[PDB]
Amino acid sequence: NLDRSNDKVYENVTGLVKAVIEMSSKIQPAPPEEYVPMVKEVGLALRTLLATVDETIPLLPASTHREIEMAQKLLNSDLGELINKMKLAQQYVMTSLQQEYKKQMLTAAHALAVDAKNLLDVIDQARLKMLGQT
Amino acid sequence: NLDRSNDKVYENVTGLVKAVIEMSSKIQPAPPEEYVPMVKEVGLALRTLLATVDETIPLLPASTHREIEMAQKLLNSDLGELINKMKLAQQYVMTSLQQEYKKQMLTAAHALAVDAKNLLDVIDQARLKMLGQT
Amino acid sequence: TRELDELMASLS
Amino acid sequence: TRELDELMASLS
Repeated sequence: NLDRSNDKVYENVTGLVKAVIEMSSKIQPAPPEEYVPMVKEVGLALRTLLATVDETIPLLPASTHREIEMAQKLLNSDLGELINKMKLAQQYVMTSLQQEYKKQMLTAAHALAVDAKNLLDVIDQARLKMLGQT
Repeated sequence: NLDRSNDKVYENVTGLVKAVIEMSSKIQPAPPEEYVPMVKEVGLALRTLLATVDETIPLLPASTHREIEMAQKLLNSDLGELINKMKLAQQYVMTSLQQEYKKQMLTAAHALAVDAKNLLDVIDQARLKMLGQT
Repeated sequence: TRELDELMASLS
Repeated sequence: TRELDELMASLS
């Protein structure tokens, strides 16, 4: 029934609940079934990054195209490994093997963020070359 | 140096990193020291909710002011208990007691969300009375 | 309250 | 990159 369009009480209660839920999801480890969507999000954000990079390559010196092309390939690879460990981890849910598969998951994810940051670094250095820094 | 104002590569890499970090914070349990800010957020959102409710009471039948006033008092109370268990949990960080104190934390937090939802319910029922539902 | 209940149901 | 490093430092 009720219209919540400018129902601040309803808004502020949704906010308090959301905050209790971020707090609890962060204190707690997630049920393997609840991390497919999370890995899905990671996948999207990477797919978007790679598209953007694809459209930046042409404006940067050819002298650099390959180093960047390699940094891209490695990111796709890391998502490879991360999807792997994720499936293994769903497989062993509730067993004595579940823990070691979360850890190989975090390691794969962490490697992806480190290699994404390295991608920024190669691309900024190519940007600094076209712009002509001393 | 570089201006990131419309640097989409930098934007998309921050996004991929943020997503890896939400995924990892959610798979993993948080270091007791990292949940003060989280409980702080919960506190703010509740303080805002209670302010909004304070400003809605006068427009709803006096016949209901007290039930709502009690639901407010209980929310403040639950934040009471939640801050307690949080401090206890920081206290016992790395000990054999740390776990049981996270659980009493999640229980307190969860009780707060349930009692916040009940606050919406009392207030919607008071709204349905002023508006004149059949 | 259907979206708020997606949330209330998230705490089980 | 100081805000991005608050993040890179969050993964330790």
